[PDB]
Amino acid sequence: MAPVQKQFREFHDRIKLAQYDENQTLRDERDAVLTAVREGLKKVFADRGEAAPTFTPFNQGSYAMNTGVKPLEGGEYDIDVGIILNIAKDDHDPVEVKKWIRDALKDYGNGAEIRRSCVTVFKPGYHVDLAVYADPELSGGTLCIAKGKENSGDEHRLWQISDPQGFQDRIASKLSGDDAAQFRRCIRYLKRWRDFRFSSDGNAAPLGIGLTAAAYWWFQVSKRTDPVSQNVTYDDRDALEQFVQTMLDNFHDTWDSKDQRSYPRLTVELPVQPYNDVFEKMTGMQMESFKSKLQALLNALKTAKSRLELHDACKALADHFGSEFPVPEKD
Repeated sequence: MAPVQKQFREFHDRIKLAQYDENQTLRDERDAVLTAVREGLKKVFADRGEAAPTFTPFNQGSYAMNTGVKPLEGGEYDIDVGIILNIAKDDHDPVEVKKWIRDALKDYGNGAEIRRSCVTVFKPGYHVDLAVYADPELSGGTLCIAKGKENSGDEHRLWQISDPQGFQDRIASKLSGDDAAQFRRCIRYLKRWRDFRFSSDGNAAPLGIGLTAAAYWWFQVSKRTDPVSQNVTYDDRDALEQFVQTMLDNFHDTWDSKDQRSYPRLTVELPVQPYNDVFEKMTGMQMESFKSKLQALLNALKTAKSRLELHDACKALADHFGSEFPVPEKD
């Protein structure tokens, strides 16, 4: 294994967080929240003189896809779980259903809160986001998520077609074996870059699902196979360089009439329903800053390639990946 590749693999080992099926602690935190939901629904619906609805849970997010990273010091883990209630979407307002869930989790941890696409519970060190779905069998065979906040108007409270397991399947199935391993490593690298360089203004940070969808569209394996021995070596630095360049190539200067100027915009459609641009909520100014930081990262990947000393190559990378990127002592 080549030197800078060795450094990338060590970096990966430091940032990776084990997926649900390999992480008893995550499974326990998830299951504690789900048990609390069940008990709280018993109580909430007894107070209404009704039988509580049942739900089936399923894993979502980066810990379901084996792309999870550890948070930086002072950050929180983001546990994502979907719950499918045995209800018909046409019988209930979606924010009302989320209110059931929020009330059920009234006293669990540091309280609960209804967000646009989920109900969030808080615990020291992590939060659990519960995406709330209606039963497809009772709702016309489509899986719909409860969108809307308590303050949302009628047009913002909707049951939106969704496909989280299809997205998970697309990410799992794009590649296989060690190719898929490099794909997941590069997603993790960019998530740590995101956490390190978008910490001043978290609301301007690109969503992790947006980085993952971008990788789905544009990541390419970088490896070499020795023609005589068939030994295979991977080159994560080169894979990242090509991927970041392809992302940059897909920015488009977009005129904004209100501001009478252009902003660079990257559109990244989800590859499953509802096929939306994952970055659509980023402002033009946030996109300009995103592009500038991606460019600086690209320049660093290229500079790292041409350094004589491993120390200097790793320093150039740590300037963008943060202090857990290993930097060997200068001679």
